[PDB]
Amino acid sequence: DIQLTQSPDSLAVSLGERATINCKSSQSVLYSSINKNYLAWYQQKPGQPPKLLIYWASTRESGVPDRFSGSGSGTDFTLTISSLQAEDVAVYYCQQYYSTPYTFGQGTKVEIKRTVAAPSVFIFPPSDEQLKSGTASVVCLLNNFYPREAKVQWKVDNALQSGNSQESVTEQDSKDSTYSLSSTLTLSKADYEKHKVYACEVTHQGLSSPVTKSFNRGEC
Amino acid sequence: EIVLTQSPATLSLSPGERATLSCRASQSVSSYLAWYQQKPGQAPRLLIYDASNRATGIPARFSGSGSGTDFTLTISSLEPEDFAVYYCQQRSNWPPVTFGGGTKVEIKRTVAAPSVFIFPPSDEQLKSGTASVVCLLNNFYPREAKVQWKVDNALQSGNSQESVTEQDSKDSTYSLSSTLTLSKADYEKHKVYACEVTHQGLSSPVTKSFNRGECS
Amino acid sequence: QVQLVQSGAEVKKPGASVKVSCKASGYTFTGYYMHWVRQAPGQGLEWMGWINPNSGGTNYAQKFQGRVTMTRDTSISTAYMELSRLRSDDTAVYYCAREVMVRGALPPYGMDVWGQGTTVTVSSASTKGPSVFPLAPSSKSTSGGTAALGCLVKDYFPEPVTVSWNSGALTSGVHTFPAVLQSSGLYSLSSVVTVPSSSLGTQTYICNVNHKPSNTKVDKKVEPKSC
Amino acid sequence: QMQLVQSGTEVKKPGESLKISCKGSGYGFITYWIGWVRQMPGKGLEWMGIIYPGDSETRYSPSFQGQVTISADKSINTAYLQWSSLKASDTAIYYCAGGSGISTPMDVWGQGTTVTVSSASTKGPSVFPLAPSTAALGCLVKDYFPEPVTVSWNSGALTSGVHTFPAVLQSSGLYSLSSVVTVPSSSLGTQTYICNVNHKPSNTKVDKKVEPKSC
Amino acid sequence: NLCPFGEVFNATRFASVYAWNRKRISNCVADYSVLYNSASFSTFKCYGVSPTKLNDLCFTNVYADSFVIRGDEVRQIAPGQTGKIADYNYKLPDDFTGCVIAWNSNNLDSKVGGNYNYLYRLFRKSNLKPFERDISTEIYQAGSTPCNGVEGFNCYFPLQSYGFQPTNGVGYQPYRVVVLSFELLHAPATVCGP
Ligand SMILES: *[C@@H]1O[C@H](CO)[C@@H](O)[C@H](O)[C@H]1NC(C)=O
Repeated sequence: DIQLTQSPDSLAVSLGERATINCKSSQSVLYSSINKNYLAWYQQKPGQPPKLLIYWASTRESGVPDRFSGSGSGTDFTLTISSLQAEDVAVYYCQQYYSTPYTFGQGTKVEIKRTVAAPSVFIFPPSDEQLKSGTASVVCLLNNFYPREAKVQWKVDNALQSGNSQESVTEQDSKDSTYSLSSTLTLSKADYEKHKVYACEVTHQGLSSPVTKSFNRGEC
Repeated sequence: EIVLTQSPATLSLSPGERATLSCRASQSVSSYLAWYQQKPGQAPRLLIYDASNRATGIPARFSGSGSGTDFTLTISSLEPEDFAVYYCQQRSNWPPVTFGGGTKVEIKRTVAAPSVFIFPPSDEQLKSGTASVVCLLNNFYPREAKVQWKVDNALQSGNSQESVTEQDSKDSTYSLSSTLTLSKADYEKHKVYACEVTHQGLSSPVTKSFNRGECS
Repeated sequence: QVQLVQSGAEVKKPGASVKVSCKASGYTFTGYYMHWVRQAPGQGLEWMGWINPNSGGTNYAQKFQGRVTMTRDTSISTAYMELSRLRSDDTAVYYCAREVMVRGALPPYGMDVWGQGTTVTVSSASTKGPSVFPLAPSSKSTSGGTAALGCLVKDYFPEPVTVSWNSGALTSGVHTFPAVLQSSGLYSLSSVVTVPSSSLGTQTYICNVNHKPSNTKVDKKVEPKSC
Repeated sequence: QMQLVQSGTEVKKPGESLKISCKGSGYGFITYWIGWVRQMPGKGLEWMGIIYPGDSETRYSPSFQGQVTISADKSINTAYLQWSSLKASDTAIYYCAGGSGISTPMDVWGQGTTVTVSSASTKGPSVFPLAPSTAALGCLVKDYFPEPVTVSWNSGALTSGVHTFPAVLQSSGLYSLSSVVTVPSSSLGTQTYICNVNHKPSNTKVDKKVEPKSC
Repeated sequence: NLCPFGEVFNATRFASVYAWNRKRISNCVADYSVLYNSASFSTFKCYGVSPTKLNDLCFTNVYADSFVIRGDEVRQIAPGQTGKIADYNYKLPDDFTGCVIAWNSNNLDSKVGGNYNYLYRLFRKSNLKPFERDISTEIYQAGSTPCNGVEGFNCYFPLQSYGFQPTNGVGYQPYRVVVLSFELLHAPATVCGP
């Protein structure tokens, strides 16, 4: 089977700038019959099915903007987005259709790059309502930040927590191209009422030093 | 040579009856099965080719089918002209042409016992050194009949010949003649000459006898 | 339309050869195989071989490979079958039959047109007229009974003999049996007729036997027995 | 010119059979080979197999051969993807794609069929306040099955600054979610903030008012 | 100057598969829509090329091979297939680029009493090479004795006729097949779209 690999895995580039994605083939996909490379490029936006952008390595599908260009041959191929637009934020896949079984690249995520923005950090203790079901949910919210990479460390009486936290992230916002993130620490009420200080420590590029948001159980 | 098994040997049916004839074809990589009809004194005539297709000028009552090695010729309703002999033929590589043994389709009718007569040798043949004793079975059905010659109560073997006519135009019966031939000396060495007939229409075998020298 | 006409009957000796012709008309001669098929008296059909009239090539049956020769004259559209070293069991009717040729494939349409056949009799016997003997009606009579009488036509060659009764004026109840071949090589036949016992005194019954190959004509009156 | 339409969302139990469909419409469908692509949550595309509906010539990838069955009813221009006994690992989106010929690209795609195989049964969410004390407030929509859940604010009258996070599959086999909004802290005393949550599979509609908590 | 695809698809008479016909198409403009937007076809299998895009392409030559087979053998007209048709009559290469179009022709190529004019090769000494045509009519020698040009023991007619009857099942009915191959040589392209 023909193996495809893409590079990079993630790509952040500013509005109107250039984006490059490389597809490597473990085997030649060139048919010397008609002298064509049987390689295609697809784009998939969130919640959308994939969409065919380029076929035969370099031929644009009808209705695809010229700013998408396919190049290469043999085992080395390249998709170039000259002048990245907001519409083009998506995951891109190379695929070979030289021979069945068809195979895909692992996909390359392409997002808008913007200036550094530190997050707004908020912390939410578990409601008494939820407490009366037998579980405590502590929430940490990071609002409107960039880049997406950040660290969120939960600490309970200055003890670091592990394997008891879930992270969720929004897509790049339409307007300001920022992200927001929620980290939820879930535990039994029995093991929530055992400690006092609950703290969420956020490390981000936009902060000169990590921001800690905390609250004490039993106190407001 | 190889002969295709046709079944049955004889089909006795009434006019207007349905006729079903079977031919077992030999094993072949590829072959074509045909059916032919033959009337007395005439060449065979193609009825069916490739097991299922009527030849040119063949009436709609003739049809054919084939499954595996078993092929069937069907006549939906027998006409008077349909009573004849029928041969399956197989066209192949080895042998290039093979014929079946033939199925005779005869007219079935009510059983009729034969009228049995015996004729001693004439004086004019005895004046020539040979004796011919004739036994006539007249107007019988069905065709199966056993005729046995007895000289002084001794069953004869290998000295008689049989002749049968075709089914009669009018009453659809058969007639048979069995002729026993001996030297004049052997004729004169014996007394009792008997023709013994076994037929389905006879409750018991009928014997017609004469002594040498007797008038009738 | 399509027609196959064969040559006339032949009588040969048990060492000679026979050559039967078969003239084709109404179609393109070179398009169809010409097969030969023979039928012995009272027997079935046996394939002898085929000839390609276009190329002249032949394919002979196993039984006759070595003493059968099939030829053709395309200019007159005639096929020929020669059988050599004849035996008495070669006596039979011989038919030509056409079968369409398909280059490289088995023909599907069968043998759709046959010739009328050619009787070939192989025997060491020579032409001989028959002896006619009476089969006299029984001298014992009942008032309603039926009597049988006839003529034994013995020791003739070759076939056929024609038998009539009262110069063709007596047909009802007449049975002329098929000839049988005797061990001597000569043919024998019997013709019988059933009549009223009553009629024996008043009606003359005469069998008319004709054997044209020997020019033998015998009108024998079969009489009631003088007891 | 050619369009593929797939059957609707499926929520099944482990061990159950399933058969999803993809119907073609438009000119030139006679030339189209229909393939099946799997995309597990947050992962890439996996080509499962392909079928030509005209003669049901079927090709599988070695990783899905014998695990699924791809077939087709050409009388209704439909291709089928079926399992005899579902596993939890089968939970994913399944796309039908079309290409006019073998060794051709997939130029036509279906909208996708979401399949969820889980031990869990239908259950409606518990909605809890994330109370403020600019400030942030929100609603924690916990312990529901299956997806999806719709969350609005003031019945669609409040949209600016709202972030509804994607559901996470919790320990419990039930999903949980949060919807937050940034507000002026002036708001808190007099303005009313209502998260409207709808979980249609359970027929649940919970509208909750989030206010600052009293001590 | 449209390409004469009508005279190929709408030909009154088709060839036997053993003697499959070939029409070379050159120096012509083609409208492949009329083919892939038709509703008259039962099979339309393309390999390495999209018919929906054939009007955007150019080619040195297009070869149109046409013949008649029975329905259950249409599957054999494809790269990598085996069987009597693929081994002995019409063989496609592995790198085949083109389309295989077939439609039921029972109303044209079957008749009462059987149509025996369509033949296929039953025996051969070896498998055909890609696009090889064999019109040999020599008796096939399956044993040790030469056949001397006649059928007999271990010697068979090479060709076999189709028994096309209107009552045949659909898998045994006649199907007309057209195979389009697209040829790109290092040369000017003369078959193009509108
Ligand atoms: C064959 O004839 C039909 C009807 O006359 C026509 O619609 C079709 O376009 C023709 N085929 C080609 C290839 O021109």
